Amino acid sequence: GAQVSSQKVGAHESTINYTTINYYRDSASNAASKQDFSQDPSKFTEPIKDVLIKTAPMLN
Amino acid sequence: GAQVSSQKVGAHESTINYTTINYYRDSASNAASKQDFSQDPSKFTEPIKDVLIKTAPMLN
Amino acid sequence: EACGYSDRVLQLTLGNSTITTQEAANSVVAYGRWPEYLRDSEANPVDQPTEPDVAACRFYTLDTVSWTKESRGWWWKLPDALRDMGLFGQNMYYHYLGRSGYTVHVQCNASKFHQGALGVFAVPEMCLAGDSNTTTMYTSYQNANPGEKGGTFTGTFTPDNNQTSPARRFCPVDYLLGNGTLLGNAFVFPHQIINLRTNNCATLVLPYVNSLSIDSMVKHNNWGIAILPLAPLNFASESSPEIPITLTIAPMCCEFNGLRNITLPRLQ
Amino acid sequence: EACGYSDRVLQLTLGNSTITTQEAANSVVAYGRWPEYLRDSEANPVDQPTEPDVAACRFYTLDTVSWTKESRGWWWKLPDALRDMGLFGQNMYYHYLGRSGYTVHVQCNASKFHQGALGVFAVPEMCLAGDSNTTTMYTSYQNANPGEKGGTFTGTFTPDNNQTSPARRFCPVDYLLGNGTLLGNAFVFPHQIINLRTNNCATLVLPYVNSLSIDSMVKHNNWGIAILPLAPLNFASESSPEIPITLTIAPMCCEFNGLRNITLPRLQ
Amino acid sequence: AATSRDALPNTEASGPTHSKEIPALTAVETGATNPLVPSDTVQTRHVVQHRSRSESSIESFFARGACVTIMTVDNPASTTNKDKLFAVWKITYKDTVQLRRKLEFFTYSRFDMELTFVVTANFTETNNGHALNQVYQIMYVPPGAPVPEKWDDYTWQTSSNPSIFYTYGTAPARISVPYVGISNAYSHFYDGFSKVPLKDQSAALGDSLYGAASLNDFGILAVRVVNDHNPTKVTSKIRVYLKPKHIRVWCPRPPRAVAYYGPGVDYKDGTLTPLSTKDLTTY
Amino acid sequence: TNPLVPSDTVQTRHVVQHRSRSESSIESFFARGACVTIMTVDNPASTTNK
Amino acid sequence: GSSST
Amino acid sequence: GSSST
Ligand SMILES: CCCCCCCCCCCCC/C=C\[C@H](O)[C@H](N)CO
Ligand SMILES: *C(=O)CCCCCCCCCCCCC
Ligand SMILES: *C(=O)CCCCCCCCCCCCC
Repeated sequence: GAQVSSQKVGAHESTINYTTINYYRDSASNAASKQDFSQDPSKFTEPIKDVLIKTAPMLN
Repeated sequence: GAQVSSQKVGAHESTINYTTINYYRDSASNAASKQDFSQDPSKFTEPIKDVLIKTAPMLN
Repeated sequence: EACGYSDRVLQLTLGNSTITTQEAANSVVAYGRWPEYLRDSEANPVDQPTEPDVAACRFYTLDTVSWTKESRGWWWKLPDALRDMGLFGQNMYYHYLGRSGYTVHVQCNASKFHQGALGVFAVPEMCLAGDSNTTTMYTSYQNANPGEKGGTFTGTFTPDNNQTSPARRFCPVDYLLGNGTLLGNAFVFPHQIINLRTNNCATLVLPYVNSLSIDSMVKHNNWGIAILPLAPLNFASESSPEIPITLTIAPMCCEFNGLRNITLPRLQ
Repeated sequence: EACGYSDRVLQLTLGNSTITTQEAANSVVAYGRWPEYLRDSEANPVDQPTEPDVAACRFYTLDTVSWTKESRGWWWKLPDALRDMGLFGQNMYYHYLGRSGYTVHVQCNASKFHQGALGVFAVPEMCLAGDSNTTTMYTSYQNANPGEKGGTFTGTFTPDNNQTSPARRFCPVDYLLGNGTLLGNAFVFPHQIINLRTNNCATLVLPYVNSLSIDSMVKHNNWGIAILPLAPLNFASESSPEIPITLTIAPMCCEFNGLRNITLPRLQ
Repeated sequence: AATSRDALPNTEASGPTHSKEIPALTAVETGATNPLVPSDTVQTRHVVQHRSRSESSIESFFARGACVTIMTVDNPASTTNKDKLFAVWKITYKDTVQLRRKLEFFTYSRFDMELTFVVTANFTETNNGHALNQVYQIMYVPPGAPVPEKWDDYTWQTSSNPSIFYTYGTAPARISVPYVGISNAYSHFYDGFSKVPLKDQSAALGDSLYGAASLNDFGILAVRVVNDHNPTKVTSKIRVYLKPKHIRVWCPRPPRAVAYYGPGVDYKDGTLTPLSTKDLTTY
Repeated sequence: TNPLVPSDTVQTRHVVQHRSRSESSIESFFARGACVTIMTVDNPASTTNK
Repeated sequence: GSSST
Repeated sequence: GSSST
């Protein structure tokens, strides 16, 4: 049940990996993976009904 | 001898699993798996000799 | 479009009601989510919902207010502002639970010689600050819920010193967005600006937002509408200009659960 | 059925309401037509109809009346009897037009030692006769429409002799079915009889009936419910027996057109 | 598939322009922010961008234990007139300010909660008596369960409530708790009341606090020294640290700009002037 | 006991139920250490009478 | 080796 | 056994 993931190696001395085994039944007990996703800011930066083309006039 | 089971993941950050190894000869020393079964309440809620059909009269 | 279509010219039709505009600045859909009915996978009350459709999902116009050089700003809460609006309000008070989205259309025209800019903000859970420094969280239900008349912002915090019979109302200071955070940051909430030289209206389409799929509309407001003058009204060289601001709001995809006798709230 | 099912034992469920009965005499569907929504081929107003579904198509219980040896009979009109019933009534008064079918459940239990028989009649266009022999067709809107309390029949015609301030009400004589035709023939209308030794209820499912697809519910009643003692109440050897009669009625497949502000009728 | 530790976009080289394309001109009335990048308004070179937003992911921004309370307990001489102090704390992140302000950048959140307990003790009277090593009991009493009235009453049995028996001088205690809300997310702000005032009912009867939902939202922690009374009095403090693990957040908000004043959004007179003097044309 | 569910007596909508009885299994109901006794002992001076 | 549930 | 990310 071991999970093997790669580290993003910053300062250097192949891929360096690290290992993780969950010891508990409850997922709440797990550490944080930090394997997170990004999204586009559009729902906040461009919430307009008609798609914005930045080279065009915003008002036409 | 490792046992690998899945966690029911509640709050999220695939299947997340966890690992279990029993360290002792006596099953009494084992932790609780919590992998438990449910049953129908009928032996207490419907202990009648003739099967009950809920849309029908209980007395006929 | 070469057939004449424009960002500035829109028509909105809901139920037996239509809004037209010839000076829009496009329109906003809050968080990019259009209103929707509650899905079965997210459903919670099990009884058949009531869904009034055109009887309630139509444009209701609230009482017109007036913008002047001394105006500090206005606020309304939803669904509260619509609690007395035709069959929407009836459906609301007859049911324990209700959920709704909204099309909010703020109207304010002037002339090519007037100037000023209104920030129109839709805020989820718009908790406002109270008038008291003797008791926190003390604003009464009646004062928290003005209905369609709404409330106003002030440039000055003034604590209620009557300890014997406290006012128990909000004291929402404008540069602090009525809630202790700086107004210049209110733009992270879904918004539009009515800048008189550019546009004469704001249109915000609001999804139902909450930490629950459905809730008590009578106990809880989901959205707050806050309108503040970002740039003050001005005209020619008149010292006391005035232009009206009208709010028209339509419920969208509203559904209700838990039907019983009607709620008769203490509102004064 | 060998699994116990009976003609006499029924359960009816509409919206959040259920009726049970253990002493029914089957149930009637007027003219063999179950209620239906208005079909496109028969439609007339073009605006999107409101169809309240469970909010209005549910059982409403009216005020219980009392049957005694001197009772001559009772009457109600539909939709009038339901004009103040929850969201059905609201939907009715907010719209110019409305149509509806009904499940009518008349309730009256007694004991194996009581006797009597109530004729329960559903009459389309139940026009009743007035109290006047000075002016015909003079019963006022207010008197023609009692709401849920209904009206009563009388064994005697008595003309209103006050010419200065006329009563302007109905004078519905029982053996003349309140309308100048013999009661013994009322059985050509959809009916059931509550004969106490046999059954404790009547159930009539009424389709929307009219010479139009939809109409003004506020101006016009489609159905009349007339309940008359065909055989008088009697019990043991008591001179003054009483048993209650309760009406519970549910609108079915109701839809409304022509939404505006609410109607506020002169009812007194 | 874009991850938090991915490099941000490269700058593409761009040259002079003379056209009808007008990226620089926009109209903020629309409610949108102009999505510009340097090559839209100046000449750029090609740059291979290596920087990432890994440390500002919601998880990373919150991946720290913050102190939310300090609980005081003691264990006195048996002869004292005052009762042995045990502590009762209503669980909340609003008794301190730093984690509260961070969570309040958002309206709603979901997370698993990690609680870590740091325990310190000292002597109080200018005595010379000693005390043997203390064991502490941290009992979670959820809404409805009997709250302890005495350091030693029956509730400390904990047959069903979760308790931690912590030994002094050992590693700080730690437990995890799942997302336990009765809603689909935690509400950092609730614009409403827990009661509807009815006309037919008295005002007192229909009244409730603004913005407050369940009176006992999450219950309490009750802490005691399990050791019996000792001739020399020792006082201890239990510091509680909260870390939101596995977190999701919704609906961004402007951060708290004036001092917190209570559990609500209320503010105090005299604290409303955060900004300082600076002249319009002074750098 | 009559095995009824809401759709037996009222009009219902379709709901996809996510709740479980995991925490009320017999194991989970008892999965806690409970105090059953407190034993007292001591270690006195050798000179004590007790 | 390893069981899997 | 082993997952690999
Ligand atoms: C043995 C120690 C066990 C400790 C168990 C603690 C369980 C209670 C968890 C409390 C969760 C608090 C989350 C924060 C606050 C809420 O977000 C807001 N006020 C909105 O609901
Ligand atoms: C998957 O986990 C199979 C490989 C097992 C590797 C050794 C496990 C190390 C010890 C884990 C003990 C169990 C934790 C409760
Ligand atoms: C099955 O168990 C084979 C895999 C062994 C994995 C490593 C075991 C980790 C240490 C267990 C020590 C023994 C416990 C008494």
